Amino acid sequence: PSIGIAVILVGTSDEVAIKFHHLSVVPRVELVAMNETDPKSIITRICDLMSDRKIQGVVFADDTDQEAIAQILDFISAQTLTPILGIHGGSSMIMADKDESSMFFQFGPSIEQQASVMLNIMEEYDWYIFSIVTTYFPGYQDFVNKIRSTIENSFVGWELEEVLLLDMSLDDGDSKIQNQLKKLQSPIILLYCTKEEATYIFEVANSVGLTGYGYTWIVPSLVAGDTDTVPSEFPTGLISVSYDEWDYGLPARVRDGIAIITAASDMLSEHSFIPEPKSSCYNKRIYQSNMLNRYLINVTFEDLSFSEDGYQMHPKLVIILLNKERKWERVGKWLQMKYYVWPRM
Amino acid sequence: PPSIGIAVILVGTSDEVAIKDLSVVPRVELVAMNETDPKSIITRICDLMSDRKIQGVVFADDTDQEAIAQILDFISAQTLTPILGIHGGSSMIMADKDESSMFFQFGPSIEQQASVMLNIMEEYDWYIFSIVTTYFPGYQDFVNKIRSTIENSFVGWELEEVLLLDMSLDDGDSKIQNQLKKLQSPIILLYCTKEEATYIFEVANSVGLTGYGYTWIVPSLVAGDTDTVPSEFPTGLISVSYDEWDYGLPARVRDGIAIITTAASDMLSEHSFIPEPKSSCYNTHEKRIYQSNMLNRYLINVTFEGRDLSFSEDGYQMHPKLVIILLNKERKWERVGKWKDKSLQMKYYVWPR
Amino acid sequence: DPKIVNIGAVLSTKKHEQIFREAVNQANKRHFTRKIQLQATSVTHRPNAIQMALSVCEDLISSQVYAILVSHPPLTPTPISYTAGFYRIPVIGLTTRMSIYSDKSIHLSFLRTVPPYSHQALVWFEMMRLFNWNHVILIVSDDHEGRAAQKKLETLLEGPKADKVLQFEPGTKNLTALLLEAKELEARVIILSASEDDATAVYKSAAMLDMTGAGYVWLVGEREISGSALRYAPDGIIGLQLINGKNESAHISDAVAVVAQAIHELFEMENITDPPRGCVGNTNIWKTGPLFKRVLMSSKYPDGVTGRIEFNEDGDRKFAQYSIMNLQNRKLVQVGIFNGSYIIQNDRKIIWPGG
Ligand SMILES: *[C@@H]1O[C@H](CO)[C@@H](O[C@@H]2O[C@H](CO)[C@@H](O[C@@H]3O[C@H](CO[C@H]4O[C@H](CO)[C@@H](O)[C@H](O)[C@@H]4O)[C@@H](O)[C@H](O[C@H]4O[C@H](CO)[C@@H](O)[C@H](O)[C@@H]4O)[C@@H]3O)[C@H](O)[C@H]2NC(C)=O)[C@H](O[C@H]2O[C@@H](C)[C@@H](O)[C@@H](O)[C@@H]2O)[C@H]1NC(C)=O
Ligand SMILES: C[C@@H]([C@H](O)c1ccc(O)cc1)N1CCC(Cc2ccccc2)CC1
Ligand SMILES: C[C@@H]([C@H](O)c1ccc(O)cc1)N1CCC(Cc2ccccc2)CC1
Ligand SMILES: *[C@@H]1O[C@H](CO)[C@@H](O)[C@H](O)[C@H]1NC(C)=O
Ligand SMILES: *[C@H]1O[C@H](CO)[C@@H](O)[C@H](O)[C@H]1NC(C)=O
Ligand SMILES: *[C@H]1O[C@H](CO)[C@@H](O)[C@H](O)[C@H]1NC(C)=O
Ligand SMILES: *[C@H]1O[C@H](CO)[C@@H](O)[C@H](O)[C@H]1NC(C)=O
Ligand SMILES: *[C@H]1O[C@H](CO)[C@@H](O)[C@H](O)[C@H]1NC(C)=O
Ligand code: NA
Repeated sequence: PSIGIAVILVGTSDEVAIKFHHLSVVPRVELVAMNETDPKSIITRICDLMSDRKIQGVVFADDTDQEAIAQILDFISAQTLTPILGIHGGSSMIMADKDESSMFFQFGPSIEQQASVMLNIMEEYDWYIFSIVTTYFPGYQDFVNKIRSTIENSFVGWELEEVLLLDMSLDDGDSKIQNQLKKLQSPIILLYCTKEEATYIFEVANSVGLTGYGYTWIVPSLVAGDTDTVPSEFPTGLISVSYDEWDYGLPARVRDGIAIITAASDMLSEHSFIPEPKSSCYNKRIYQSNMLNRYLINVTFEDLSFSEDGYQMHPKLVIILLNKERKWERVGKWLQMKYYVWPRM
Repeated sequence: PPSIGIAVILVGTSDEVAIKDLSVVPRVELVAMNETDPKSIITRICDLMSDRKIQGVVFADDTDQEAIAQILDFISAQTLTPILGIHGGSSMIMADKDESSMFFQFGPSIEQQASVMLNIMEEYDWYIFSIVTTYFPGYQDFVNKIRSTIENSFVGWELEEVLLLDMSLDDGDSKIQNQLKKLQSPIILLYCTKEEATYIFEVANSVGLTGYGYTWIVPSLVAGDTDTVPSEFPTGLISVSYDEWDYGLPARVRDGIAIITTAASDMLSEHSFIPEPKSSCYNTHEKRIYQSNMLNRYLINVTFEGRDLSFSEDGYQMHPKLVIILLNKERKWERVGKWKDKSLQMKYYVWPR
Repeated sequence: DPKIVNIGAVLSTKKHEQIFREAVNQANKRHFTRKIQLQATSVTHRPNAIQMALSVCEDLISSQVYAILVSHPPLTPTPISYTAGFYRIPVIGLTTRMSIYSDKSIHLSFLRTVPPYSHQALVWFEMMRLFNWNHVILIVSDDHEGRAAQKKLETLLEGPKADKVLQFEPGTKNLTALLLEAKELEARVIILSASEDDATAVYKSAAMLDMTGAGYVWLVGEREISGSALRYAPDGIIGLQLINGKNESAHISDAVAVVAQAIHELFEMENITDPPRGCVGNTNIWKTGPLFKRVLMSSKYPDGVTGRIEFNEDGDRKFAQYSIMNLQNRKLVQVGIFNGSYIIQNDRKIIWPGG
């Protein structure tokens, strides 16, 4: 049997480098290019590709740093009960609290694992004293609680000084944020927010003298984002946790995302059927189920499984340092660090 | 609560008034049907299915045509739609339904009727007998069910002959006659269709095997409609029968609608979904990656109003109430026994003449 | 004018429809047709079983066909058999070899001009006497076709004897278990009946257990040296191909000749009624159906393009001819034919497994 799979590619993409089945179904892949990334564009393109070929799944890659894409895909996925894999760019920026009916999964570590790593980098170089700074970006609570529950377990004698919550949904005329930042004493600051948010926070921090020697910021994957795009406001010496395009390229990912969806075999081989792709986005719900998820989650190819939360169980993480020459440099692997004495940055 | 379409198809003179009296709720629609050849039946169902969203089908007819059961089974398996043959030919037991059938029939299995027959024999100490069947599907189930009940009993059963009759050829070579003229037993179990039985009986009589000294016992589908008695049926004929007496059409349609509705309910409330009724028969080759037997597991085990209305996987009823009937001298079928729960209770101690 | 008697056919392509039309035209020419003359009526296969049944009714039975030729398209003959059998209008299968069509309970008026797979047992048996293989292990798939081949060969054996018959669940990919049970037995001749994909599973396991070399004989059917079953088949295997078994043109030619003969023989009798016109509202069998079947079943056509045409008791073709094929240096080589009743070895030498 044949199942249709749309691979959507936003912006620059080597479509030639991108292009088997012993399984019970065969992927009829179609490589689709999309120009814009606003809600209408993404919704309009996916719905129409569905009111054409019968799409059993979507594999989605963009170049942009727009973490909103993930949110737009979760919504589209939950509304049409179509599996969607966010494998690269904004679509892979971890989405916290995906919809219950969501069939959206992303390549990348959970917020909780990224926090687990950061404390590991910390233990490595004996950085036991710190602060946290989040905005309200979803997952901020996931982040803080994982840090807080880890410390309490520990005899390592951590000391969390301040935890700040920055409301980035208002303007900064009162210079409220400047004042919240002025409260920070600690030498290590863990920051959780979006890339575009971080660029603002850093500027305000460079103004209050918190970005030089003696203040080290550690930042999750979605802040670093695309490493070939470095905002001038990022403090030299920025430590991030990225999802490496260095050992796991787009074509590898895109192949693996088709191996995930081509799930369908498992469910066919056990229930002698697969869900009929939403002929349209103009609906008739007592008919569609969530059944495919159970299978999209346990795919073993050459262990590609997920959590029901929608993130990879076993992602390879590279620790990166933004250096003086202002390129992102690989200084660790997830924990094995290049350095034994942390260099002055 | 959401609504499932249930087509109820009535063939032949039927009282619709008397007839027309959970997480999901039934939207019944009574449809009449005039003909029972394959094109008429295939067509009426495929049309019914392309207008509404029929989730299940309740089928009753007023005939003695066992072919209807097979037509339905094929439809049910091709389109993956539940179909319930509750009455008539539609309920005449079909053996070896398709692997993917969702066809279920109100009536006793072939093997149970055969067991019931042996119970009747044991009661009146009729232990010596012979078997006659045609190739009608089920005949092996019938002959083997007898053979292994016999084999496993501390009772003096004696099976003298088993004849197999080929009704697909003409009988100008007098083959049937020359086989029949070999029977000696005073009891003869006949397994075949009603139309076949009337030919067999006509022949057995010409060979002196119908009268006194010879008792024929026959299954529900030979008796068929008890208000239609071929003249060639011998007086004194015994038959098992699904009790159309105390269990009338309007009751059966009731339970029909219940089973398709209960079943659907049970499956939304454990899977958060229900199989979507295919709107077309012309499209069932492509669309079949997306279709499933799934409702069978629920259709098979519905308790309703404190009655266990469940089915076997083979698609017959688990606990049919059966009546033993005897064809009298005035050629009307007379009730002479009941089979309840593996328990046979007869009317007479001494058998009637 | 003569009485026009329609014959029907469900065939593969419009080309084959034209062959059918032409075969009937020739039958008219070669027969005396003052009283009765044949007319050809045909369609090609429908995309699914329900549409096919309906086509039978609207296109064929609507024309009162006395019989319906049916081939395997390029979706089985089943809907055609059920619909036609509802009326007892005979069906002549031209190319299906599945054994299920030999079952009178399901296929009431079905005859075919090719033998069912299971009849390959007749050749194996003749092969066992010839090369004096008195002790054999039978391996069959546990489905209808596997069991048919077993019943059929056990019948011929009950001389040479089967030491054990092993059966395996179709679709099972590791048969090391099954095959180790047969390695432990003495007999080294192994007969296999399985679909293509199951033969592949057996051949692999067989090889990994090193049961495919010198000393071992493998005797097989057609499905087991076809398509994919060939990709992993051991060398020195002996297999079969039904000669003309796939020639729809040849079988149309022969079926029409047998049927024309039977029609004329039928009208030498009295009280022959016509078939029903159309399906709608007709629920009685064609009264002359069972007699037409009897005449067909006992038809005998000696000079057939596919050989000598007679039908056995199940309406299956008798006197079929087989190519005896041996896999040599990974090439299928004809080492002989079974000519209907006799094995005839040609000049090409059999290389056994090992050699
Ligand atoms: C498949 O292969 C088999 C075996 O080769 C073949 O059957 C034989 O066919 C031949 C030729 O038709 C038959 O022959 C004549 O034999 C008789 C007497 O035979 C008896 O002894 C032999 C040998 O021990 C036994 O096998 C028989 O059972 C008998 O007991 C002989 O008198 C005769 O001769 C006169 O006619 C000759 C020409 O026919 C002429 O040359 C001569 O001068 C005489 O006037 C023949 O030589 C032979 O008996 C068959 N053997 C067996 C075992 O049955 C199959 O052939 C037939 O199919 C079609 C094509 C026709 O040719 C039929 O007549 C054959 O019966 C062959 N099958 C197919 C499908 O080709
Ligand atoms: C509310 C923000 C958000 O999550 C956030 C951003 C920054 C923060 O500091 C805190 C929260 N989102 C809401 C949904 C928007 C995308 C979208 C559009 C149409 C339909 C479905 C989804 C993308 C922006
Ligand atoms: C073959 C006989 C049959 O079972 C039988 C009857 C008497 C016997 O002595 C032995 C067998 N059937 C075959 C199928 C026919 C129904 C049908 C038609 C079209 C499509 C699907 C189904 C109805 C009659
Ligand atoms: C098939 O049979 C026909 C006889 O009508 C013949 O003309 C043709 O050559 C044959 N084709 C094959 C495959 O031998
Ligand atoms: C990309 O596709 C869009 C949609 O047609 C089109 O408007 C735009 O000009 C295209 N740009 C490129 C890179 O060709
Ligand atoms: C995945 O998980 C199931 C359920 O726990 C487990 O039993 C099974 O071994 C796994 N399935 C696969 C693809 O091996
Ligand atoms: C079918 O026949 C019956 C009996 O005469 C008739 O009452 C009924 O109306 C017919 N069907 C239609 C659509 O008229
Ligand atoms: C069928 O339904 C009953 C009643 O709820 C359930 O308890 C039972 O598990 C089912 N019976 C079968 C088929 O095992
Ligand atoms: Na037959």
